[PDB]
Amino acid sequence: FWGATWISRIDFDVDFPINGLTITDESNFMNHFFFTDKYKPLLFVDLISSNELAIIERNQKAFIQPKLVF
Amino acid sequence: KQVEIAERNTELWNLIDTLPTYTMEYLDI
Amino acid sequence: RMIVHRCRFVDFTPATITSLAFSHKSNINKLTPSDLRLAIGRSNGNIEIWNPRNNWFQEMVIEGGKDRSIEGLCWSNVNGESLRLFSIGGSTVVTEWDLAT
Amino acid sequence: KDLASATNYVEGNARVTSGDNFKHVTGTVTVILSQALQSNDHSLLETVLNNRDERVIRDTIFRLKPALAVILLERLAERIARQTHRQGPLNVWVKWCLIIHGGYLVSIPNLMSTLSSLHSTLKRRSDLLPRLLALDARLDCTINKFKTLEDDVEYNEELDDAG
Amino acid sequence: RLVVSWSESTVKIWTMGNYKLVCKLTLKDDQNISTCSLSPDGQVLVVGRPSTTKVFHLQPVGNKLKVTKLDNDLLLRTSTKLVKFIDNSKIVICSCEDDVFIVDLPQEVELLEVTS
Amino acid sequence: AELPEELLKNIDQKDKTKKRKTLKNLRKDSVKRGKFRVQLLSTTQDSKTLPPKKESSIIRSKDRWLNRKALNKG
Amino acid sequence: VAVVLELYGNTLESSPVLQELMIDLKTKVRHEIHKSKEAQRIEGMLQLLT
Amino acid sequence: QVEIANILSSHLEANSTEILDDLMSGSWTEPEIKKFILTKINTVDHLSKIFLTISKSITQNPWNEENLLPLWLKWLLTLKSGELNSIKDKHTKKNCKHLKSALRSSEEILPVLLGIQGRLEMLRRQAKLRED
RNA sequence: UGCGAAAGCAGUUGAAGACAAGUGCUUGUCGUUCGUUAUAAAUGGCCUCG
Repeated sequence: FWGATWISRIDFDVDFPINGLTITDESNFMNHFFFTDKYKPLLFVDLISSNELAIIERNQKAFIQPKLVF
Repeated sequence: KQVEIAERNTELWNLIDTLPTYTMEYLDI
Repeated sequence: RMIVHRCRFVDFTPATITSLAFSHKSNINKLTPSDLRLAIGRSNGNIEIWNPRNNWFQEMVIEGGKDRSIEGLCWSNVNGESLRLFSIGGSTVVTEWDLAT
Repeated sequence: KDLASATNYVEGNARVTSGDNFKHVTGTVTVILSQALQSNDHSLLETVLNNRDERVIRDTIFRLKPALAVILLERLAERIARQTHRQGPLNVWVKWCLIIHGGYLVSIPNLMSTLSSLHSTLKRRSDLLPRLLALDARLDCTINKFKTLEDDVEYNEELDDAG
Repeated sequence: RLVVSWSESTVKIWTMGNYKLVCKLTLKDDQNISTCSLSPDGQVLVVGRPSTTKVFHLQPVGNKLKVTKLDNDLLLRTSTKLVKFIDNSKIVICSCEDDVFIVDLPQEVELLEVTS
Repeated sequence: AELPEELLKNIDQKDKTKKRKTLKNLRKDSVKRGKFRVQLLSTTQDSKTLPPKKESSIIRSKDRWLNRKALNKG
Repeated sequence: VAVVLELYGNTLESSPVLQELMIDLKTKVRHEIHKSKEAQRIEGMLQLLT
Repeated sequence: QVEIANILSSHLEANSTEILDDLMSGSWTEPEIKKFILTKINTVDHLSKIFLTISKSITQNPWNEENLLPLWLKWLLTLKSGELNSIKDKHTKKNCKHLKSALRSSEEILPVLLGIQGRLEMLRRQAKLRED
């Protein structure tokens, strides 16, 4: 499993140990474990072979607002 | 001989004062 | 241990955001409507509709065309009617979009 | 001017000076060299100074009349002082003069007053040496470290439809 | 070992053993490409747009891919949001009007109605 | 050294812009015939599927304004 | 020169043009060392006579 | 070469006092010194031990004729300056200051000496001219 | 910090209390104290009267 900035792997044969800027969502919408965030941003992720993984990543002038340094 | 000893010493003294397009990497799981 | 081929020879560049418009008028007293959406105007003709619920997840994309851009967006929300989206493409034209298709 | 305001510093037309300022305290061109020194001809001597051949330098000063040597030393100091980038070539002239006419220079009532410009000039180059070595060492390490360290495949749909 | 990317009616395909852009495809239509699906064998590439759907056969010659546009009228007049390969020959296409059907290179598939 | 006779014998035996301009002609949708100029008619689908092309003079003006020298976008 | 050197080490690595500027800079300072070296020889020589 | 490199590697692990002698081996060459420091000095402790040993010797006799140890010091710092200052041992800092003090004096030695080197040059050359 | 020349020669950078954060324990802080000679970083730059 992977998102724009993260990749994860889960094994479905093992159960896990039990131990602000978004809507509060008070209203209804209608009416074994590997996690990595090292690679980002990700365009596409998939295997080439059993042991080969493809990670595809993304690699204008600006108004000058100087950052004072002393 | 003392010239090069001294000049050699000077260099030592001043000395002591002082992304790829494609990368191949192996993940760990 | 698996081999990672970190590839960056593929370059996909988004278009500049040109316009922004919400589908509902702000009402502090009332709760957030289920149908609230945000329209994103792009310089390459793409209109992206996003949902502010559940962090931000993107619902549906209207694909743009060659030599076509977006300069203005407005929503129409009349009670009992489907949400209607209108856009301006930098020409003597007003376009109404079928959100269904 | 506002009286609260403090007067600013202005150098104006003041004369700057340094504490070392002790003014008030075949193939040879020898004959030209003796000629220009006597007559203070800058153009004539500059041509003589243009020789970069060491063997010429020795032979010319070898035959130069010892009294004329002293004035030559004074003049090289001045020409060095105006243009320091010519330091390298002109030390050679000062060197060969010093060894050959050294015996004469010993039998002179005063040297520092008449050779003050050289001493001041030569002193300045020495004051640079300790700093440049520091620069070289820093400049040494970095290079030391860094010395060690579509149309062919194009498929156009329009042309394909055309043919 | 082919990596295929499509952006603004231009499809570029790369092979990695280290990567070489074996071929690139340029399309007429001003409409941007909605989706591209490649057959498991890789010989058949389907390029989909809302206006039309076009299928192109890819054949390797001298570390390069030769492109031929297989002609099928139904796909050309077919809008496609999503397209996928059942096998090297059969595909499933969902039309912009939500019509799911199978084409062998249309066999419509019944869909449950959704309550309003 | 003298050459091998095989070397001497075998030697003796052995001894886009137009395309681009073509596109523009295909791109050209109007040509002048004598006093006439005839115009090609575009397909109905091309208009219906996508909105009409932007006119440039209206838009290119905005872009230069945002990228003015006095701004010093640099 | 030192400050830029201490400030742009890593940049010098990926920039070949800057490296050559240092190389010729190495040679000239070495000459400037060499020019100075005689000057201390000569000035001491002058001291002998006096 | 390889044998001495392995011997020096073993002694560094063994905390042997013979480290100086291994560094003093005449078989060492400048390309080999680069290869050893880059390839074999992978632990901070080994870097500290070599620096402490070499610095102590130079501090004791900064004017030793043998250029090998100075070569070791100069290459040790250029290639491992980042690792050297990373060392937080107080004794290592103290050893540095001692090495600075001895070498600092040597820099003061040079400018008068260079004059004397010149001052003899004409005496030799002047003597040669008289012979001729 | 002491001495001295400017070069340098010697010697230091401890303990307690309180607060915050993370998880009784760990880390960091102090418009708190006792004792010893003892990086920064809120986009934030200087008027006008010819």
